Amino acid sequence: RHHTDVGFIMDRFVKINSLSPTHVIDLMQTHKHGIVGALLRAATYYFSDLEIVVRHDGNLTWVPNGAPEAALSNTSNPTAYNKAPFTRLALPYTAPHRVLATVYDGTTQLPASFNYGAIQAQAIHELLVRMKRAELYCPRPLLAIKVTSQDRYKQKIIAPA
Amino acid sequence: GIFPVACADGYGGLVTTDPKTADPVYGKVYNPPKTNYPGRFTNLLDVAEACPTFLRFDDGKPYVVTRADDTRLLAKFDVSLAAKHMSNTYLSGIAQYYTQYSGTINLHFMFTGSTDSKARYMVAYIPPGVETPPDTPEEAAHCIHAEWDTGLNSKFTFSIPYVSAADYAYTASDTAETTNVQGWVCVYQITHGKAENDTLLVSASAGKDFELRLPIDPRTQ
Amino acid sequence: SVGVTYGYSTEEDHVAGPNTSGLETRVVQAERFFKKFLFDWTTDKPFGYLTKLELPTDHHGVFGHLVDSYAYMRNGWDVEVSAVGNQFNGGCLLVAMVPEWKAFDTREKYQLTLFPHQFISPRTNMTAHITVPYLGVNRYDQYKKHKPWTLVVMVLSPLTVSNTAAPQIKVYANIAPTYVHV
Repeated sequence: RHHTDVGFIMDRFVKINSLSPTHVIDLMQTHKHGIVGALLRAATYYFSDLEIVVRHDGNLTWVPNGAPEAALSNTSNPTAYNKAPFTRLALPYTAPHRVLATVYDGTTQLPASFNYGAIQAQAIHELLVRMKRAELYCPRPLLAIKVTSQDRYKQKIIAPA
Repeated sequence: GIFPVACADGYGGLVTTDPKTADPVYGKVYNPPKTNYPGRFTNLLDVAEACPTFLRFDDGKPYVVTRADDTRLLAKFDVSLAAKHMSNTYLSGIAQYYTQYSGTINLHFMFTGSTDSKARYMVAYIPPGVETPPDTPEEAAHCIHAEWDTGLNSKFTFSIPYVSAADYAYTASDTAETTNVQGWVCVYQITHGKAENDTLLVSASAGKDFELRLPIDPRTQ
Repeated sequence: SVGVTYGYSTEEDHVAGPNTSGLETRVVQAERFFKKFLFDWTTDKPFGYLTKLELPTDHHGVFGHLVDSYAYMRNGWDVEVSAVGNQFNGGCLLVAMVPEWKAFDTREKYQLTLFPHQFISPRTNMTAHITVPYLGVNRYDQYKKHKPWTLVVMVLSPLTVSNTAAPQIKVYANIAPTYVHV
């Protein structure tokens, strides 16, 4: 047995659709079938460090959670300047709460706490995210692809010529 | 007093599998130790042991019709890794994100009629390619067969050895050949005692040997 | 019986702690049982018939008083489910302690048993017995704005009856907050 230790499966990237001059940083903007979210959703309580990679233009800027967004551009809180072509960082963790989660049944919009944060620049094109040392707690259900036709399944397979 | 520079001729790609690390900025913050918080798991395997599953049939109902009649054959269902018999299934659900695998699928059985009633049942393996489904539990016994009655017990578990061509196999299937991959392994029975109605349940689970190699996204993300 | 089945561990608990615990000590007399209605269950219901019960309701107990006292607390949870019948039936119902409940969907029906759980059948069992240890995103909780725990039972095997049984059957349970620190 030398897999299913998430510590190996959850150290890659995945895409994020949405972007903006000011954009939010959270897992729940994942995709709900991309393999990352496959396991990443599959549990209740998870925790990790953070790593990110950004392709952009201008001056990328970031801040921990719990701040006034109106107080970002000024005074140049921690940040570094611009350089092409690639850029790679890793953010530490700013818990308001001792563990992350997925959904919180209270009298179905997501809570406001779990917030890896937000970035801001003048031109933001490509985003990349990466988990670290994560751990999982209280696993949850899981599905496979749906079955329609008769026998077992059929799928094309690549072969040489 | 320069040290001799060795400029990299053509390496250093921003490629996925790299294990390189980074540098914090607003770093150096402690955290409370998160020992002692229950619900900790590290491997889909172990947690893929303690739980059974629930199969499916065209009745859309998991449980199996179980008639107290003079019929001799119960019913026939395939067992595979990508099959309608085993879709809504935790083993496979984990599996479909894998191409390599080696491990015995496991089973269970739960009974319905009152304890008083006597009964007999006979599990029966079949290889993939016998070209003929057996039509009697004795001549069916040739592949692999066993017993467990109403007597003294109600639960039971049984398995099928991880036969293949070589020590691995494809998870998904093909559109270039025809022959089934495993067979039609199902169970036989002897004279029913008495019942106005019965029911059988069956499951699956990973035991000692379930193994995988990986990964690729199959889906249309 | 089949015995006791714990949740993820079985051990004597921590009982005394800091300023919050020293302020929210293990009061004992806020503990007591009571029963609650579950559902009717006759030969009518087909498979997949789901039913839920959020926790916890109100109660005219001192426990009920403090759970209204509108402040930080913590708790434990022992549940013991049972029902009465007779030996001329058949089938199985499914029971499960529920972490982080959400509205389910059809296909996932076949999945109900990741959680701690037990079977239900007239032959094998006549009394469930399960317990869940505390947890929560905070160190403690305040109910009115959340519920981290409910308890579920649902149809698993079709029920059968002959001319020698009670064509109506009821089912009860046992709610028991335990190990409480207010």
